[PDB]
Amino acid sequence: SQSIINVARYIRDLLDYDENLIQFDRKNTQQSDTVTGYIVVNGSGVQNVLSHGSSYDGDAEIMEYSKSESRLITLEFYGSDAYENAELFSLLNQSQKAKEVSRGLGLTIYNVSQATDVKQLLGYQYGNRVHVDFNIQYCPSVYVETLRVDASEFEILVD
Amino acid sequence: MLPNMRSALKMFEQSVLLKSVETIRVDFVDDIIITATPIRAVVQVADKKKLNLDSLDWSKQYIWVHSGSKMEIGQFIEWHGKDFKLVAAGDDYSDYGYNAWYGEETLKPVLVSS
Repeated sequence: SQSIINVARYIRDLLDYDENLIQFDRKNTQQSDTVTGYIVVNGSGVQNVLSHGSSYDGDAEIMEYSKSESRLITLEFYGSDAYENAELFSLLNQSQKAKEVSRGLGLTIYNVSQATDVKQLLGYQYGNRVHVDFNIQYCPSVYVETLRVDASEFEILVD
Repeated sequence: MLPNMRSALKMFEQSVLLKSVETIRVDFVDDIIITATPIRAVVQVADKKKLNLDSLDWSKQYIWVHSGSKMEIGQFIEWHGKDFKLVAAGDDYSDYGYNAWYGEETLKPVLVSS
């Protein structure tokens, strides 16, 4: 839903990096000018749930179905400055700047797990491409207008 | 008398730049001088340029040039706006008076002088 876009936001203004140069994932988008170092938030990793909360509110009476989950979103950096935008990210991920800018992004951020300089077969040529891994954990939610119970009439019986 | 397709190559000519890179390195730091020459050639498309699928889609135009001048692999050819690495399906009828190569657009910007 919004999680991948959120982590894209976080990487947008942790690296102080451009809008148009962060594309999402295995969507359709042309990577022209290989040296223009792109970053893509690959979300192809299976997101697995952890719990299904259910809270209820009394006065402004509605309730709240939540679902905590996590996904191994990878980051692929491209371009001549792929390596740097890998390392400089893979290392600022756990600074002030990151941990201070991911304020409202309803999305935890775990440590970078591993890296790889797996390039891409660009047709008789090799374009710089680096993957970095980190589990991301978030929790989508929805709100539903149910209604409470004010009393309960009932009857008993005995032998 | 070896047949010579050279005269059968002039009509279809086109101006084009042929460059080569002679990498230079000190303490393992990459610099690249360039050698560019205006050479004769003829260009056709080589592999109909498709759109591959990946994390991001990419596409590299293919051209396959002929010329009377010798063309080693580690050389680029610019004809319109983007040089092509002379990588594939090339063949040297040098004794027959010409040679040919496919081409791979290096999505990098064109190597002017560095």
